[PDB]
Amino acid sequence: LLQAEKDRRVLQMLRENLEEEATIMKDVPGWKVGESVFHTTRWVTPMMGELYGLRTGEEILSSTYGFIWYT
Amino acid sequence: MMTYIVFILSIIFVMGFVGFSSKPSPIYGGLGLIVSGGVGCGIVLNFGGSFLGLMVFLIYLGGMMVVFGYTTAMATEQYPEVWVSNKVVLGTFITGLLMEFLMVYYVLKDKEVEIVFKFNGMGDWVIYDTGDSGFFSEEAMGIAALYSYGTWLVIVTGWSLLIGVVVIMEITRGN
Amino acid sequence: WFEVLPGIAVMGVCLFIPGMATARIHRFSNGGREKRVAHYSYQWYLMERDRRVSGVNRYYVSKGLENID
Amino acid sequence: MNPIILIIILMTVMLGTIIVMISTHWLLIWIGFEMNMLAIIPIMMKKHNPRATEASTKYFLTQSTASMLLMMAIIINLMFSGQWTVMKLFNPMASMLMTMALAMKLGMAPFHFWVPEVTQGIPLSSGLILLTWQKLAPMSVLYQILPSINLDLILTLSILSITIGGWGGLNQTQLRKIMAYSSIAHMGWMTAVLLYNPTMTLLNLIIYIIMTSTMFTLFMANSTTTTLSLSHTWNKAPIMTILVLITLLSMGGLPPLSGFMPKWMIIQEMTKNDSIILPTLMAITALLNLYFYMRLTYSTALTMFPSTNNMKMKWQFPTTKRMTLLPTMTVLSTMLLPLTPILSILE
Amino acid sequence: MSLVYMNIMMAFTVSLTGLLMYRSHLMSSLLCLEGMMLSLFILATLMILNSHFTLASMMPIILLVFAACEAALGLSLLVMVSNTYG
Amino acid sequence: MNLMITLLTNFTLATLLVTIAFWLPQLNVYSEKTSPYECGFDPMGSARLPFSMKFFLVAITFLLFDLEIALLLPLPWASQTTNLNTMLTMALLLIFLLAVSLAYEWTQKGLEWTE
Amino acid sequence: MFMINVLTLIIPILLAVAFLTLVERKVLGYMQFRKGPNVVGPYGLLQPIADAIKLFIKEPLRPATSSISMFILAPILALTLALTMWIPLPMPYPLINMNLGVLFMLAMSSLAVYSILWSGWASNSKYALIGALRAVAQTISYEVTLAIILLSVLLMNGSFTLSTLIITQEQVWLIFPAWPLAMMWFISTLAETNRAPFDLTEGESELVSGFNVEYAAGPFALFFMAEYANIIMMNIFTTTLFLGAFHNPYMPELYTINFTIKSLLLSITFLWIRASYPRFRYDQLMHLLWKNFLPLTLALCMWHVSLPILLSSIPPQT
Amino acid sequence: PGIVELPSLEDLKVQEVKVSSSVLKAAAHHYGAQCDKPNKEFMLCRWEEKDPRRCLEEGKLVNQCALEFFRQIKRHCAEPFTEYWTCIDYSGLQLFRRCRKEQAQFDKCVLDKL
Amino acid sequence: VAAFLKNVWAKEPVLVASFAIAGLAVILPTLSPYTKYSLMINRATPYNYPVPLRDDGNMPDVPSHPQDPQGPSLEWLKRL
Amino acid sequence: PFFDVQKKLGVDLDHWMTIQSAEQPHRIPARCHAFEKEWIECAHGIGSIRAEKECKIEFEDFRECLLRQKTMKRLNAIKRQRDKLIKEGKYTPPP
Ligand SMILES: CCCCCCCCCCCCCCCCCC(=O)OC[C@H](COP(=O)(O)OCCN)OC(=O)CCCCCCCCCCCCCCCCC
Repeated sequence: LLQAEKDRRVLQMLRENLEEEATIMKDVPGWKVGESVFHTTRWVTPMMGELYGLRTGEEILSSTYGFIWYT
Repeated sequence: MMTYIVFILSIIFVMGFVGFSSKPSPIYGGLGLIVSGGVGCGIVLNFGGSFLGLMVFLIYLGGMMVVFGYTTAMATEQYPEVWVSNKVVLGTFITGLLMEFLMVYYVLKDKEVEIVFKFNGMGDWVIYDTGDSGFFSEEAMGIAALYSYGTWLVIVTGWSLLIGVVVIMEITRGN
Repeated sequence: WFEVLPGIAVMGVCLFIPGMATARIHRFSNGGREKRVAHYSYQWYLMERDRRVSGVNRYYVSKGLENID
Repeated sequence: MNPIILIIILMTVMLGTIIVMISTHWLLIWIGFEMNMLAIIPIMMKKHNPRATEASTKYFLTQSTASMLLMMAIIINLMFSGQWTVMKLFNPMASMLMTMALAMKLGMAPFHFWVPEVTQGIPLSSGLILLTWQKLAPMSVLYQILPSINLDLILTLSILSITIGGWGGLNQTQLRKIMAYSSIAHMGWMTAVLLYNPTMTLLNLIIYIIMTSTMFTLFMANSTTTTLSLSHTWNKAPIMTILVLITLLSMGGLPPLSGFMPKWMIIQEMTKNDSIILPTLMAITALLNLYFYMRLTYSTALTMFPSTNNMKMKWQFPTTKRMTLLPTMTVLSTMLLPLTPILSILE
Repeated sequence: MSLVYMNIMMAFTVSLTGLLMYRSHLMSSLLCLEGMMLSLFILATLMILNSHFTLASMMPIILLVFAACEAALGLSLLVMVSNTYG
Repeated sequence: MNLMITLLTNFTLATLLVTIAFWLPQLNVYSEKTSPYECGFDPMGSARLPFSMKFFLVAITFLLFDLEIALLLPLPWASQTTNLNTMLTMALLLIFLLAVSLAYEWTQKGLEWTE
Repeated sequence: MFMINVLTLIIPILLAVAFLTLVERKVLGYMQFRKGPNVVGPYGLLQPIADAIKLFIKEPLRPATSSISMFILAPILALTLALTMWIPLPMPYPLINMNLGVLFMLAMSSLAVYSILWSGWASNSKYALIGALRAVAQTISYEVTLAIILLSVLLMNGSFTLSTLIITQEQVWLIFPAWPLAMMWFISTLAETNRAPFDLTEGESELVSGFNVEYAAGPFALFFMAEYANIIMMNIFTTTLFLGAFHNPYMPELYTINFTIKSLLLSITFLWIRASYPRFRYDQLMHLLWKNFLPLTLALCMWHVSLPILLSSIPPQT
Repeated sequence: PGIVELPSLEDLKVQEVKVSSSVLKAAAHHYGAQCDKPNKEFMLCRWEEKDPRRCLEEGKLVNQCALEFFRQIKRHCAEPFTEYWTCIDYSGLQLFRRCRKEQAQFDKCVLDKL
Repeated sequence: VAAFLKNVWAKEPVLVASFAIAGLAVILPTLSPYTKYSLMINRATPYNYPVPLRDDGNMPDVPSHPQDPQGPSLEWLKRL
Repeated sequence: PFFDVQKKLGVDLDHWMTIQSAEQPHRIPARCHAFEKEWIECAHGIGSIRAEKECKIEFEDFRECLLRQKTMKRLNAIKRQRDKLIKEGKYTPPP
């Protein structure tokens, strides 16, 4: 249960990143649509930098540095 | 809500050595190190290095620096213990490493690096852990693997230590 | 003979205050019940899950079986 | 000292170097260096005079910090695409710091500053064990990591070793120092060829070990720290001296003697590749070392002109001082040039 | 290579230049060496624990143990040098 | 961060209490300063010092025995694995090795403390 | 809310130090067959405030320090360590729950000696130097042994948590599974503090505490502070490690009470041991540790590495 | 170089299981008992093909199973389960050696009825 | 032997007893009957999710439904 | 002269801690594991002379896992447009 829930959450989050990126980066110097950067296209875990970003910066504190120094 | 604290601790850590390495006497040497090392606990811990950080907080801080300051205190006796000299190039390298360190934290836009050493890359964001593993340190279990898998490795270490004993006393002239 | 035992009593109040302090402050500030212990990443993950599903941002209110209804 | 403990130390030095050769992991090799230092500090200092203490220190600083720099390079390898193995380094920089590090481990041009000093400080046997045995580990590492070596560095360090280190020793009347600078020159060669055909590097390594072996062993036969001591032994007994001189010419690479063989093969596999100018630039300096050593060969003659040869020093009793394997290595470093089709046995 | 790596390297080289360019006090030399050694401990730790490569976590420990039994050797040679003169 | 606040406080109260302890005595009602203090001649307490190898050696053995101790420290994690044979073998081996160092140094002239 | 927790932790250990000094003077008094202080306040409860504000107010008194740095460093360090040592100690609840824990206390306890190196260093008196070096020597030598003991008695917990210790204690006090190692660790706790027998002294002796206890006035009320507070600690950490009570949740103050009682009684036993026995001469002390304690600790240790695998109970790391 | 494709937002947004870790722990023990026809299968799915976003459909399946599980415990045994997870939620690592009476009590309502 | 041990146990009981705890601590883990239990326990605690495999076209054992007994059974720990 | 005894006597010594893909204490995947698997799958039987040449693509893939130079630079490229569009409002979707 926790696994399915988690992975749905992260996929949702990454797609939201994709649409925001799509809105902001419309302009001439096109990198085109959101792409992997690897030469081989297959699933690779998110960086946790990719997921949490542009996020208001409050929950990157507790998510990235949160676990260390406990609650 | 700064959360650059890994980088602040990195910077103060550098500062310890920068302003540290000069001046003639070790008596402040101990201070400079122990400061920088405790900050090292800062770094390692802030990556979640908890045990390892505590080991540089036990062996190196306590064992090393205590034994150093013990010998220094025993070997040299300081009547004056003044402000001495030689710190000029240390502060001037705190300025050259202040606009050089501020050059690597300035040019950090996109990727920053140097033309002397290997490449670097830079920018303001930081990569870390996810993918929780239930009831694992990811570290201390590693050292449990030291005792399980580290057969040859603990052999060479321990042997090199016992040789440590016979060498040290042998040089202090038991005869 | 009894001279020392009042002093010992005062030492007893004096070392006994922080225990009741921290315990009651868990049982108050942290909700009705104890603070969670996050030592292992799994338990933290469950915490922040409770956090997200609380709607209060707090792991104090645990929701409950009927929250699905 | 105890006659056991020396066995329980030398055993650990042999062990350490064996680990540097055997292990496929970096951290191990780093440990092997650490053990060769830790256990090689007691061998030097065997007699308690202060010379061995200050000299053993100058060995300890530069040797240990060399080890640390090695660890730094290993770690930079970990940074760049990385795993712990023994194989081509994936960083050009890590390879740079590692060539410098292994350039301190064994004497090389910018880093050779300690070798003459420490070699004169410590006694004879420590002199043997310093200039031969500990010289096996770093080459055994370079043979491994050569694919990522930046050519320009090791070629440089080699030449500057030959020029500087070889050119040195001129005013030196001491022996241990001479053996040091010659060590740095043979270094310049062994490392010169290292990138082209390492077989020759191991060759000049082995021949070199035999050379310094008979040399120091003879210095144990006739206990001599100076050339004056050599002449005075010439009027005590001749044979040991002419062994010392002939082995010194073999240390100069004079054509009939066996020391000419590594130079000669190095010139083949050096010049079948493109550059012919650099080998000659080495052979010049090689002549320099030569006629220095042949100054040390006009140290002697018969119907001598006055050397002030003194007296008391005829003796009725032969010496029992035990020379371990002198003869086999004497003939083996004089007579070997009529061999070497045997070269390839080495690799 | 992030930033922290850059900075720790600069600490490393501060210690190293401090090693080579000051011969005055010997304890200071030996020290600077040891501080550099600490910096290596920090590097290997941060890296290994960054990549979650667990079986290799010894490199801080076993790298740190020779920070000592070698260093202790260092100080013993320091004492035996000092009692030559002073 | 929480324990870091505890360190910020606990460092304050140290600093504050120290400061109070310096102010009040030289904030006192009357402070008077006369007497000479002779650093002066070597035999006041002790004289000179010929620092002796014993104590230093105690620092040393404190190092080597530390190293072996911390090398032993992770064991409570390692006492449970799927290889028990090797575990017992090299834990008993390791601290046995510590005791070998001690036994050696206890056999030679080291320690013995009356010299 | 959190700083409330900090204050409630650290203020009562200071008050605990003052009234501790009171109980010390009294217990030694009657142990010596004579009443302790009655004439400061009723029954002696105003005695600490006397000692406190007076001993603060006596003027700084000597000498040129030669280091302004260390002189005002060492006291701050000694306190700060003595105050932060109390953090992990379990209580019903730790106030910082650390996974490692007990080896963190071990570690800071290892740092505590810089106050002795520096304190005794800045005297400018070449005798107080030597004294300090020696006190560092004995403190350090008993930092060797103690560590191994924790590294043994813990091995029945299965983890360092310092919380799970209270879980192991539920059925049987840890004093029973190993009494002897607990005995050696009690005497070890006497070591660092240098309570009698292990204390150095006045009259004719090394007089480390001669200038150490003399010098720095108010800051001597500090070294005073960290020493006694550190004592109360090691008593508490004994009470937690080698014994303990049952924790009934919903009513933690029960366990807090029982914990408190046993700890206080233990400290009482410190102060009356100090009354009881003479002092060891120095070498007989140091190589009394090297002679006998450390070997038997090695034996008991390896016997606790091999034991749990024998009986097939090896502890459950969570 | 290659451009990733991620499923439409509406490919997500399936269902909800909202409960605390505490209730989810013991209730988890029981459904892990009776459920796991779908979700083990799911685990050879995302384990065998591993590409989360490939198998998420079967994530919908497992979420379905757990959902209807909690539904049955809603309409079937309500109160005893409530007191049970509320006594297990006094937490301190939520120990199952703590509140036993309502473990046997809960399995007593369950077994006695369902 | 007997006199030697009586004398070393007369002089230095701490050291004799230390060697006793040592040696007995060495040998006893080999003999004692309970040894294997600890190993089988330690192996019986999963830290890592058991991951299923394709069933069809296999030799039947360790069956699907967790109640179906064919797999390993730690029941010996259930009552011990 | 690097010698191989440990393949001769048939004993593992350092082969366990050698690379990230080895069996872990309780198997936990390394961050970049799979790309180790493909880099060693590509470069296994070959001689590191032409492994340089032909395994380059997949190797660079592995590097881009480990160091994360390029992707980090990409996120940077996102904030660099975000910055100058704080002036010209793109507002925000998030809460
Ligand atoms: C001139 C001198 C100037 C300086 C003077 C200083 C005076 C005081 C010196 C003594 C005090 C040293 C204090 C060291 C604190 C170490 C804390 C630590 O290691 O905590 C361990 C803990 C492990 O957490 P864990 O339980 O694993 O996990 C929680 C749930 N996951 O870890 C955590 O929970 C994470 C905590 C991380 C917080 C950052 C730590 C920064 C430390 C900076 C130290 C600076 C001082 C250095 C020492 C100087 C000594 C002279």
